[PDB]
Amino acid sequence: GPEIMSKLAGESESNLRKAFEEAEKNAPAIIFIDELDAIAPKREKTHGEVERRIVSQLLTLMDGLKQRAHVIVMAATNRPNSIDPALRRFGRFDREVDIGIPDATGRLEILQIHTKNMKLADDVDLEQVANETHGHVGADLAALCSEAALQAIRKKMDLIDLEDETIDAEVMNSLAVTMDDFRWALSQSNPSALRETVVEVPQVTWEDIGGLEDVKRELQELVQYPVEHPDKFLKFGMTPSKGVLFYGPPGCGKTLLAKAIANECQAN
Amino acid sequence: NRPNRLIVDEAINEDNSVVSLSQPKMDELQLFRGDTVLLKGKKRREAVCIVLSDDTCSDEKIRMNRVVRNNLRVRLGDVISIQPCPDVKYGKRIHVLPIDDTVEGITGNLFEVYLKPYFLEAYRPIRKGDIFLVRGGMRAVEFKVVETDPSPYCIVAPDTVIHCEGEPIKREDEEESLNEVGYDDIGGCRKQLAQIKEMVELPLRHPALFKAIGVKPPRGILLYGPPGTGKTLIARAVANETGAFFFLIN
Repeated sequence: GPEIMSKLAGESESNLRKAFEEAEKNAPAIIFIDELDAIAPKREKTHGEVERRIVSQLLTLMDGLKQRAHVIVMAATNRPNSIDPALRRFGRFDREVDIGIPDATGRLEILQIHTKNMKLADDVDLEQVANETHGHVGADLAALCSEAALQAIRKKMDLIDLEDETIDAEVMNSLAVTMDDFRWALSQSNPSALRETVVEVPQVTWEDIGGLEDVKRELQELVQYPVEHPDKFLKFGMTPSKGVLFYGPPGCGKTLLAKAIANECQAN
Repeated sequence: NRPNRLIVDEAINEDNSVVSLSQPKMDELQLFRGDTVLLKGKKRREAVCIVLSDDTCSDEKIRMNRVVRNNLRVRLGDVISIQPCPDVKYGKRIHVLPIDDTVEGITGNLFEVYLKPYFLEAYRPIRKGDIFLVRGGMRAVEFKVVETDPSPYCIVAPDTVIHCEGEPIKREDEEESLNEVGYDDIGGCRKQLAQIKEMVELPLRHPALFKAIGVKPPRGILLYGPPGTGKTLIARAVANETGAFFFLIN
């Protein structure tokens, strides 16, 4: 992104032209634009003539895709409303994929990938750590493992101190990371990652709610049936309910019920 | 003015070998329930089809798709002379050849895939020079009638041997691509096309009239609606259907 806006006015459009030109010749190819929001925020931040001309150059290049030439343009941004709506036109960036923060299962999956090279101890429970990372992205989990690795390092060869350009392998293979090292990393101020609206699958079943079998079967008729038996609703012709209201005294598991029913359907 | 000269209108039946007429008109022209008719138009050309009864058609109009439309080299509004031709007999052997720019990607037995199911007991009256279109296999392939044994015109029977020499032909000048846009390639815009057409019909089809008459035609037309409805598609369709030039400004 900023690589293009760093080039002087004129050389900017040249690089964009050369980009598509070089990738089209090497077909099949994938053209990936990084910080697209820094290029085309044509709303209130489109203040000036230079900016608008740069955006249009890309727009022409997007339309300039002859289709028979097989290149696909991908891009990334912080939020949908950052990009210029002219790029949202069905014919350029027509397909959109929302990739929000990972959930509990997501963070667990990530941690194993970032710890695939390091020797994890027996007491280390990655599933536990993934559950208590309330609002963590992929990169923040990396820094979590890294700062915890440094904790495990400042206790081993640190006392020995081997000032060399090449560390011995036997020393590194014997090194291990404990659960307390992950505790220390979480205890610091570095897990302070951005917190958004969490969309996940509830890890709470019906067993956390005593009794109330009547509302269980009631809820299943409202959500389980129109997804597991959509043919039956079309058979009888009725239309599924769009919502339910829970009423009663506080602390009776209204929130727990709403989560539990989502758990039964395995939905978000 | 001869009650046998009619005006080509939009088609309801998208079949390649059909010409729709009104009920009382066929009684005046002495036409039967399947009589092979002969159409003549501009650039001195002929075409053969089958006349049917259309309740939605008017007396002074005749419905036909873009295939017959392009074969006569005419546009919506031109004059054509229809006449009964009962001397048309069955065909014997027919040599036809496809166009190069419509087979790019597919190969093999074109006869069994396109030709055979297309003429399968349809009794389609083709003529030497006609260009018909067969759709299938998730695409469209154009064929041009090169030579027929009962020259010039004959009917394709399901017993008629259909020869395919397998030799791609060049594209002529006045041969408009059937893959392009037309009024039959856009939908949902009923009243939209209705307003649009009658606004740009006269000034485009007869510029001489407006340069002679003291009537002002609309110069600029704006198209509303959300993206994806096919704004550009509509505009190019009018130009391709009226023969007028088209220049786009992105």
